[PDB]
Amino acid sequence: SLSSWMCVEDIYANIFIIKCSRETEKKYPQPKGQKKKKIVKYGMGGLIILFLIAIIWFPLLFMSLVRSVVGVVNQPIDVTVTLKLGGYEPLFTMSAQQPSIIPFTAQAYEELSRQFDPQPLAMQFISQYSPEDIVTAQIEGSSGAL
Amino acid sequence: FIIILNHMVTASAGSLVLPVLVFLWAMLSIPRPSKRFWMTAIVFTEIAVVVKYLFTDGYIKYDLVQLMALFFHRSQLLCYRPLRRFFHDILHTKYRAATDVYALMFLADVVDFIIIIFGFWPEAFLVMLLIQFSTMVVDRALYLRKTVLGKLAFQVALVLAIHLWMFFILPNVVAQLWYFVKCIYFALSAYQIRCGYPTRILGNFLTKKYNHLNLFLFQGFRLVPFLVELRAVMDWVWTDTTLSLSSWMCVEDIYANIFIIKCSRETEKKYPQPKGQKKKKIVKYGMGGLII
Amino acid sequence: DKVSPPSLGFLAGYGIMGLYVSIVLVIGKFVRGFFSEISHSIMFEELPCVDRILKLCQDIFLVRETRELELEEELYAKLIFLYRSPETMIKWTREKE
Amino acid sequence: DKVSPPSLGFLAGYGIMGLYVSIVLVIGKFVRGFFSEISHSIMFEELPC
Amino acid sequence: VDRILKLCQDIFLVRETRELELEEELYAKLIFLYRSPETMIKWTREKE
Amino acid sequence: DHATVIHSGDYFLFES
Ligand SMILES: CCCCCCCC/C=C\CCCCCCCC(=O)O[C@@H](COC(=O)CCCCCCCCCCCCCCCCC)COP(=O)(O)OCCN
Ligand SMILES: CCCCCCCC/C=C\CCCCCCCC(=O)O[C@@H](COC(=O)CCCCCCCCCCCCCCCCC)COP(=O)(O)OCCN
Repeated sequence: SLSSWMCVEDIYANIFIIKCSRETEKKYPQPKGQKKKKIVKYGMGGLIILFLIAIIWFPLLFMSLVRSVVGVVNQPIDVTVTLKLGGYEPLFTMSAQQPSIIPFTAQAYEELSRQFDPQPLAMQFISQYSPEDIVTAQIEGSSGAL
Repeated sequence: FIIILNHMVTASAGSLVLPVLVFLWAMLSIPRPSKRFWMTAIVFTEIAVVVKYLFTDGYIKYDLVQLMALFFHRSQLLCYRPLRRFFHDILHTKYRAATDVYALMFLADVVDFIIIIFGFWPEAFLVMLLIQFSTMVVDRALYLRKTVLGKLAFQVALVLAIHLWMFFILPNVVAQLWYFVKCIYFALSAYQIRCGYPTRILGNFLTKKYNHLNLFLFQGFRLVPFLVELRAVMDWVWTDTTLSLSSWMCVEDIYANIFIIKCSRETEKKYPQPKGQKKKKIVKYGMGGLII
Repeated sequence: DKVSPPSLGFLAGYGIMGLYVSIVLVIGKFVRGFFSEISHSIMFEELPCVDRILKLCQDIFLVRETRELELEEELYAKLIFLYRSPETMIKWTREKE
Repeated sequence: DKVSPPSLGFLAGYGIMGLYVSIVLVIGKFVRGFFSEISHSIMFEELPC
Repeated sequence: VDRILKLCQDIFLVRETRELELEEELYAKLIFLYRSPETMIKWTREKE
Repeated sequence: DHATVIHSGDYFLFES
């Protein structure tokens, strides 16, 4: 049948592998009572040990490597400001666009640091941002609309 | 204890000298730490007091305890080229009652491993984990090959390295512990370099008594993923054998299973059960219940 | 505030931490396979001289070629009764020196 | 440019290619189970009466 | 399982004192107990 | 030879 066919084929595969090994040990005999050479041991064993470390630590390492990335400075393109009295049409509307939007120079950042040096909570906040993350929108004081 | 506790609190670079010297001059001296160790410690602690005085609020409180503890010792110890020579003694002495403290040197290393992992709060953690693992492997090698000179060198290296890396490069309750537990490792290691390895070092540790605790610890150690396998290969590489790896690992399996049967045969001789007695309902409902 | 666009952000979350642990467990049991019950197959893998069995296995094949299928059945019976009696394999597989 | 909204886009990426390979390997070892050591249980499965 | 525990512990003693010729001869006994199901029913019987 | 010592056990060793 098939069960029996496959049991004859398994016996043959394993009897072959034993036969091959019996031959090699007749062509290259080893003396009685001779320690296995250190090189063989350190080679085979070494690889196995390494594989185990690389199945535990390495996965974690690679995931943590992925986590070493950056963030992007998304400065505003437009800073739209409106002053509205109650229900009525806005009194003032201005759109500070690219030129009016000026990123902080290192000097403007040092000036901010100086101005807020007396407030430790303000310095703790300022120190979270780069000079590129802080922008001055120079909003023109005349309404850009009638 | 106090010299090491000072370095955990102050964490400077002045309070690093004495902990290094404890682990590499005091604990590795065969007869007893000499006068010169104790006098060095007294003089150094006095200096640091003066120096810090001549320069915050907290500065000289722990150093007062230190100095007074070192002068207490002196009172008890009074009521009752050189480098080569020092090393020679350690390597070849005659006052070496031999002991085996590998079991425990290892438990300290396990506990550390756990601290690093559990309290991971990252490249730092990653590198440190590998370091701890690699020290454990080297330790096994020097145990199985029985080298005291190798253990001396490993101690010297590790003491200096950890005391520098963790106190300059790397910089915290987690790291404060890691340090205490690694200090216990350096102490136990020094006992072994001073006492010497025994004659019969091979064997297991939990397979000496055939009780019930032993069975449950053996079986538990087998469950940790990878431990059983790494032990086997490591012991093969370093012990001198005529067998291969296939055959080494077949002798180690026969032994594990013959142990487990032996433990169970013992329990059933100490606590016999009558012929023809039904298994009690509680046992059944407990085991079965959980499975369901 | 700085915005953040990752490329390999599929490996994120505590579900990914749990996944890792589970992988280790599975691989662990696979490795145990090679180191656990290797004493149960010593009877069928430590045979001293495997030559007389190689002749039976190669004679089943010759018979299949020349289509004399009655002898395929009788030679299958010998192979199955060697592997069903552990002590007749220690007679057939001994080093005849 | 044309925009693109897939519905079954969970099967995308080279991670999905690697996943496929791994599945094959696992199933492969499972099938081997049936064809490998079937000679070790002949004593307990070929009983005449 | 007591007589097998003695063979397994004697392989270990020989490895300690480095008399590696007897490690080979004692491995041969352990391998021929596990290769003959009926010599294990003689070695592992309760000697009462 | 090593492999003729490993593979040479008989039923006489497991005797008395
Ligand atoms: C014209 C009719 C002539 C005779 C027809 C019936 C004779 C052959 C009967 C089997 C063929 C028809 C059934 C098809 C299903 C095949 C499996 C089966 O036999 O059906 C049964 C197996 O039980 C039997 O063996 C009863 C005999 C029926 C099949 C006999 C074929 C050879 C008999 C010895 C081998 C045992 C089964 C091996 C077959 C598959 C091996 C991978 C289902 O276990 P399974 O494998 O699913 O478990 C795998 C679960 N993971
Ligand atoms: C200076 C030269 C001195 C002699 C060199 C050759 C003697 C040793 C030969 C093996 C070492 C060199 C080959 C490295 C590959 C190691 C595996 C191997 O032997 O290569 C073969 C195994 O076949 C052989 O055993 C042929 C003998 C070569 C190795 C002999 C070592 C001991 C022999 C008895 C054990 C059998 C294999 C055990 C080795 C690994 C056990 C986990 C590959 O099956 P594997 O395991 O990959 O299947 C796992 C698949 N999942």
